[PDB]
Amino acid sequence: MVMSLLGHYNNFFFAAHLLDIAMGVKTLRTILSSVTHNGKQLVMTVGLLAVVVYLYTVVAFNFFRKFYNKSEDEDEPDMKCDDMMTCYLFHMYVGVRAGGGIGDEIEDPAGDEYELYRVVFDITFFFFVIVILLAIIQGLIIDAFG
Amino acid sequence: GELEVQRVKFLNYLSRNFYTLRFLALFLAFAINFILLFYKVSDSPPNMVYYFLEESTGYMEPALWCLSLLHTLVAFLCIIGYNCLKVPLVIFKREKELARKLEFDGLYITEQPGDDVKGQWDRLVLNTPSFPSNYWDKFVKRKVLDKHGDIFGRERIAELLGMDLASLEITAHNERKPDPPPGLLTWLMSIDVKYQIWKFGVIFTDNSFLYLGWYMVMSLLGHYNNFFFAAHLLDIAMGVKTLRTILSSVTHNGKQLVMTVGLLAVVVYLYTVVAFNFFRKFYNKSEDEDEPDMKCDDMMTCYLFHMYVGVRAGGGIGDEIEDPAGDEYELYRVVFDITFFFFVIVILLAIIQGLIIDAFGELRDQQEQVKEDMETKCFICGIGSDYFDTTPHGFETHTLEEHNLANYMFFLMYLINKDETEHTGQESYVWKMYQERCWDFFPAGDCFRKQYEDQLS
Amino acid sequence: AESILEYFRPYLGRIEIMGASRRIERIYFEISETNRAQWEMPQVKESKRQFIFDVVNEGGEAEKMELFVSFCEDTIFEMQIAAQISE
Amino acid sequence: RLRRLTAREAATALAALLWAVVARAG
Ligand SMILES: [Ca+2]
Repeated sequence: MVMSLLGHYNNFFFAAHLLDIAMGVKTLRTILSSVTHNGKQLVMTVGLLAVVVYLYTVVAFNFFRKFYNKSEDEDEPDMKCDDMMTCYLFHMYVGVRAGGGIGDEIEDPAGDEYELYRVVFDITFFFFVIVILLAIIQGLIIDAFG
Repeated sequence: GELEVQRVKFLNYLSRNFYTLRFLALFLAFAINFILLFYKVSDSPPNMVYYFLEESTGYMEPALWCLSLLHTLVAFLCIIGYNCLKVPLVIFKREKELARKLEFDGLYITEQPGDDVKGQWDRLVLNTPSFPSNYWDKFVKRKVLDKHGDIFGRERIAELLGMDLASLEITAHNERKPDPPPGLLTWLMSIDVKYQIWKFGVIFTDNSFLYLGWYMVMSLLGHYNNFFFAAHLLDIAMGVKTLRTILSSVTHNGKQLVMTVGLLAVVVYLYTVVAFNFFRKFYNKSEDEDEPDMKCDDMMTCYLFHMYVGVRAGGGIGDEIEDPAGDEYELYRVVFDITFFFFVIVILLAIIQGLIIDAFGELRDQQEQVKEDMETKCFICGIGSDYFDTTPHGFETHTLEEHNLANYMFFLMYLINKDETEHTGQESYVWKMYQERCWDFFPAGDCFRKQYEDQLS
Repeated sequence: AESILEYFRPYLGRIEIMGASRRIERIYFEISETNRAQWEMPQVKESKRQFIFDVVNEGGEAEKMELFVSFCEDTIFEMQIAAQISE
Repeated sequence: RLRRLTAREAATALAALLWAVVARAG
């Protein structure tokens, strides 16, 4: 009721009426309730995702700071590895949504210095977040229909 | 010597609440690491200087150094509590198995000692006069002599297993026995120092002891101007049970993927050499106006290129290579490119993902089998719940007045405080049978009613 | 004699044995005044949860029950040292 | 900073790892 009364304001609140009733279909209710059913399980698992990236966050901020370099025209004041929190926000805004690893929006690691270290950093990132952790999160939700 | 009682009494306080003390590390690890997320490197001291930027608040003073030692001290007391509460039993576990071994087995005597990890080290305690110092039995040397001393060289058995002059002193301790006064803090060095080395070797082989000690070293090392305090989070946040299953999944199937990922490294090698021999003139990363950087120049450079880009490309090698639209060899590359797409990305990566996810296909099931047994079997006698559901609450009452697998420990405890004279016609029956270590007295298939089925319900 | 049984139920222990008679019987006994109360401790009740886990995933001959007695011998030693620490 | 790893050193280390893995079940 409250949105219907509140919908009289010059707004689009009338769209919300669709969601909470279109769920009345039985076969649709199973889909939406699936995430609710296993809510106690993934909440402790997604937390492990936030800490693993943190480990990779600090190691690059300490050693690999001089490679991010988004390189706006002729100046570089925008370095993601400058603030302790800025680098953290960068990885989970791009890295986990990159689909292919962190080595898709970073500069070329072909430099002579530390050439073999980045590929250790880059490849280990590929296995331990995208290949495994996302698959596990997808696994539990799909297994709900199981 | 007066403070000694208080010092021991002080340690009683520490061992009273050990897990609670361990819990402070969890909360303290967050704050010391949460605020670490405000650092700001700069090329100017407040070579480069790892400057630390603070907020308007008055904390994150050098009290963080006091907070650093604060984290170490709460961990430091855990060493003493663990050493005073969790390792009077670790000795007992090893003490019991060897004594029970010597009662039945003569591996150290008859054939040969065991390819002897954690068993070869055990030969040290044989000559130590204080072997039974922890175990209940303190006369094991006499039982082993009875069964094997006569059949073998009795002097040899009386020599290998200690018995300093006890061959003639066995009957000496039979007339009387005086009581010498205690000589503590005076002749403390007159102890089996050789056995002390044996105890320490067991400690350094303990799985739990090293992990907690391994936690200490970073805390001490964290006092350097570094971020080592973050590592404290990982090795303890795993303490959650449901999280442990996830991390242990990769460990469980470690013997399987190690031989499989190796096949990945060789398949790309085949594709590495074929392009380096024929397709060399196509890679051409093409920096401005010159091309000295050809990935297909050195035997190892091309190999490094493919597993830095190709397997992380997500779409095949034909995403960072030049256009194959040239007239020469136009149809050959698509054979090379497409075959690459099937044989690494589509298949091999899926297999590697398959084994790790399938690990939960077994670990989760093991967490359910431990529940079905409780609903059906009593674990005491070979009967399920099917017969106990004929009557209401029949399986429920089976856990209270029938074998509840809990009163048994009480039942044994009653035996120690009862003299041999006072045992009933059946209490003494089990006591003798217990000593020879058979276990036929357990029900195993009938609980008071199957033998009493037709006689009376 | 209703009141006698209720005040003694927290002190009556039961058991079923099978041997020397080819038939099963019941044996009763008083337990203790302190051991029954001390046995309910978070220190030990977590250990038995681990104990009941190990007995079921791996199962073979009567050695399953053999280690069960071994746990009982070990458990009291934990309980033995427990009384020496609490003031 | 850290040591600079050349190609040959890493190649030898990883190849020794691979051969040790094979020879433990070879
Ligand atoms: Ca008598």
